[PDB]
Amino acid sequence: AVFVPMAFFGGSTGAIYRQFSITIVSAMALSVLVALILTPALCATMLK
Amino acid sequence: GADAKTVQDTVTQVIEQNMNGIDNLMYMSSNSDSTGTVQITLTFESGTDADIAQVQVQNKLQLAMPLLPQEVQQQGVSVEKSSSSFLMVVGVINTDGTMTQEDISDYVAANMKDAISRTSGVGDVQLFGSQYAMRIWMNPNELNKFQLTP
Amino acid sequence: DIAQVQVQNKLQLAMPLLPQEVQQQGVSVEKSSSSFLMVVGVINTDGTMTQEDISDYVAANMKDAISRTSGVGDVQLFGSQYAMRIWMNPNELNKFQLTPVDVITAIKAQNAQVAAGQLGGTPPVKGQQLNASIIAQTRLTSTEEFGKIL
Amino acid sequence: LKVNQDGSRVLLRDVAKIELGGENYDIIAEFNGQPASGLGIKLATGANALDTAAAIRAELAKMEPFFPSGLKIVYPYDTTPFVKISIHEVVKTLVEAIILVFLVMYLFLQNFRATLIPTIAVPVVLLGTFAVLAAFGFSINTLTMFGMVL
Amino acid sequence: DTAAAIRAELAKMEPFFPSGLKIVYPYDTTPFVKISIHEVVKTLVEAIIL
Amino acid sequence: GMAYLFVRLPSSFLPDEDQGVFMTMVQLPAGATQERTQKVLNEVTHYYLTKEKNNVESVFAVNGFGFAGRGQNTGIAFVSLKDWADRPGEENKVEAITMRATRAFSQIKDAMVFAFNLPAIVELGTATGFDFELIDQAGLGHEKLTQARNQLLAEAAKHPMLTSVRPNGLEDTPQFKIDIDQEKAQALGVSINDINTTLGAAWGGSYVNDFIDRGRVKKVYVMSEAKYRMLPDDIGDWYVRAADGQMVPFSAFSSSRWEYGSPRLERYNGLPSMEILGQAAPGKSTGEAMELMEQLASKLPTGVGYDWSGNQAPSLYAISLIVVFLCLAALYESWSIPFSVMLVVPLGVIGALLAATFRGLTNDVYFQVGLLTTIGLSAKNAILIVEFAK
Amino acid sequence: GAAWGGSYVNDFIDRGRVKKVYVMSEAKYRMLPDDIGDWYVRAADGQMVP
Ligand SMILES: Cc1cc(N)c2ccccc2[n+]1CCCCCCCCCC[n+]1c(C)cc(N)c2ccccc21
Repeated sequence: AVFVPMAFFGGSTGAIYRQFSITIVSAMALSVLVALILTPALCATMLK
Repeated sequence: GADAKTVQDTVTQVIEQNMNGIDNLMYMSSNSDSTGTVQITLTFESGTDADIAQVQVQNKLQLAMPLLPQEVQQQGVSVEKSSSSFLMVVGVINTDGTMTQEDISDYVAANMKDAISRTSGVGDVQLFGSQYAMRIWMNPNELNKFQLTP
Repeated sequence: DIAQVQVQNKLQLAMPLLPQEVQQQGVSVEKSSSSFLMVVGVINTDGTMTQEDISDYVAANMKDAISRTSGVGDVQLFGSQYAMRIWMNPNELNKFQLTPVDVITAIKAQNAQVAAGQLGGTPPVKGQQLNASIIAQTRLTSTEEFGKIL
Repeated sequence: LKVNQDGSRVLLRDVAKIELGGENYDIIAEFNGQPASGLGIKLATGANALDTAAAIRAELAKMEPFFPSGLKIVYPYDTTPFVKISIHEVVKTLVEAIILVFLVMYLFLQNFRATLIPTIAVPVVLLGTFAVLAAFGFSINTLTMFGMVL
Repeated sequence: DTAAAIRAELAKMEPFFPSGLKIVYPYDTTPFVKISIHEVVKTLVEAIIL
Repeated sequence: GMAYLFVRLPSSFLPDEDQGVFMTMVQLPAGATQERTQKVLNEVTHYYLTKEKNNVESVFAVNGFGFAGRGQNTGIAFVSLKDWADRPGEENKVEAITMRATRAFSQIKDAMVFAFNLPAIVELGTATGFDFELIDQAGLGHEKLTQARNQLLAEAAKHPMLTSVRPNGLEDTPQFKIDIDQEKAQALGVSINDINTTLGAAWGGSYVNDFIDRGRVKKVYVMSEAKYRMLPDDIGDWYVRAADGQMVPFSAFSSSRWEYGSPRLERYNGLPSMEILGQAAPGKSTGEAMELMEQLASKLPTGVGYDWSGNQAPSLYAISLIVVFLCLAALYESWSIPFSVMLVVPLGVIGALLAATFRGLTNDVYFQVGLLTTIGLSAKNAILIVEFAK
Repeated sequence: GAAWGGSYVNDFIDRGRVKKVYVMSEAKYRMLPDDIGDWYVRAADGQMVP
């Protein structure tokens, strides 16, 4: 809600601010899916 | 041979008039040097395909081509992908079997340079000297005493 | 984009199978659209000029920019750009004994720019202080000057 | 050139010197005050940078072999090892950030098993961003690599 | 967009002109666009109100 | 405060860094030679080899090739510093190398040599910097256009909240003009063809043909020994054949006299133009100096026009402010939670500013995103303080 | 061809921009078929020919 809107890059500040959001925006969804599939499952499996 | 005023309107201007009707383009520029060497730069919109963008300029250029001194036609006209920024600048020297700053520029440009420019998408290669050439230094007094011209 | 390329490139294999009158004239390959849209009229009111003076200034300030600007396939010109016009009188050619081949050759000699080298040449003698470019013949300027050709 | 009346053969040698030299003596290179030539590989608008220069195999790999006596290669102004360093200082950053997190995990979670889940969580997430940005056309840019880190 | 660009068209060709030289517009596509948008966006709003 | 910590903090694009590789170019006055410029390139090569051993791994000088263009006036040395481990200090590092190096060239010399961090960035976007250009829109020539550019460069420096403005490189050196009387020529009996390809072939060079050398086809060039074309008196040495099988000097049909032209005529967008590389004031920054340069060019003579974070963020961030509220109500419906989180924004950002306002950083690209990441953790922190508590 | 049709001889300079030089003849010496005879070409033996 604050990264992808600023991922609307412009001109020579293209990839620049883009890659910045996306790279880590991608990393948000991958961190969420992991925190919704793996990190959960593993935390059950073997935490204590 | 040409000077900064000659090239400025026999090669320079002839191209600039015949350099239109192209897709995506903010501006053009030019440098009409006194050494007899002109180089124009067209700059396109960001994210535009450089593959096609070359074509368009280098094809409508070759409508002006025969409106151009025959000295310049048989010389090197070129259209390339610009990048004011080198990266690998490979020096090439001699140590044992000594040779000059001229012998090396030739062998460089007669074994290596031809391959590089082509190899792995190199926009254009720079040469730090010159390739060899059968040079002739006409003496004017010795031309006169036999009755002759260049 | 590509479809132009293909026609305009294999065209330029036939290019030297073509009258040299036509080669030095305008060959062109463009994007067609039998249909204008903006047809900007350009007139005079106060400082009066003719239907010829305007067609020149139009085509010497505006037209060159338009065709290039914002993907304009090709521009149309409603008149003509100026040109040093010469109206050969045949009776006045006869009474001095002459042809139109002699007028043409007189312009292809006196009306031209030439590549003259430079003092302090590219390979000089070690320790020269000066280096400046030579000027030679020049492309003519006005009516007056085209009247004084020998 | 000529044969003067008395069958004296005028040669090109007599009227002019003839030496095998450069085609252009405008520029000259001195690697550390020692004579030499070389190459200045300029990039292409859109080329792959560390790929053009990393290719090779080549560069000039089969131009570092049949060289005659004394001819050697040497590298000034080179982009390459800056790439080699920025990768290495970010992949160092990466691992330091894991280890340092693995301590904070232990300091709160005395459970060893527990300082293990988050340690073994983000290793996967990182790789995903390589798999996602490769699929979107992005690279291991200076940017996308601090994006792993940030 | 071609004709709407500009800024340009000929914007910096309506300025240094000498004495008497003026621009004038016959055969022009532009305002037909301006009208068809305006009569459909009018249609739109009428269809809501109604 | 938060605001004042930000509005006052200057804005750059991307930080210039030591690259283990820099360079420095040369430029001599009106029409210097290859032998005069080579003397300077030696002095530059030396400061690097003797007064900077612990630093310079290798130079690679080049006489006659500027980045303005080329010619016997110009030059350039390509440096290659010794790796960063053996080269530890801040003085060792390139910011300091191109500082006392530039100091030396503006001290023990009589021309112009500089030095610069290779702008890692791209060529463009120095920030607090410019690229103006002065077009001739009317029938004026190179001579009248030049004078208007002198009046632009003058008025900016005559009344600069300043500016630092200079030309690009049209020095404006003289040229040895040779008028050929055309009536005289044919009276003595010479074709103007034969006269021109004498002067062009002798002083300038001429691409005659191609020959073969060790496999590869190269070229044949014709010109003349240096000593018969170094000065204007050597013009007379060349005798052209005349129709009536007998020689004729240059001096006969010639007319020797010097002139004032320029050795490089730039042309921006189909018309003549001379470009002006100024920068923003030491106080101001771009948008100010830019619109405070357009008003000086508008106070120039007739037939003389012109043509040249980012405003980016203002809009970009706007949509940051709109999607927060959506997502702050896609899982948190009320109009209570979507104003909670809303405060943690400058809770943290005040410190982000403060850490970089204190140290030597600026508002560059990495900072701009170091903000939004700091806001995503502010979301985190707070959103849990809410989600759990609700 | 040079008299009745026109001929692209060279290029000259006019107020900055390079334009072209054209050679032809006054209108009244090439309006009808009788005006063909007016043109006298030089012959090898330095004398005119209709
Ligand atoms: C002239 C020209 C002519 C064409 N007829 C043409 C046709 C299609 C695409 C480009 C074309 N171009 C120019 C195109 C060279 C394209 C190099 C592209 C990207 C490579 C991989 C990205 N990629 C992604 C993410 C997802 C896909 N499902 C995928 C499917 C097939 C291929 C690629 C894909």
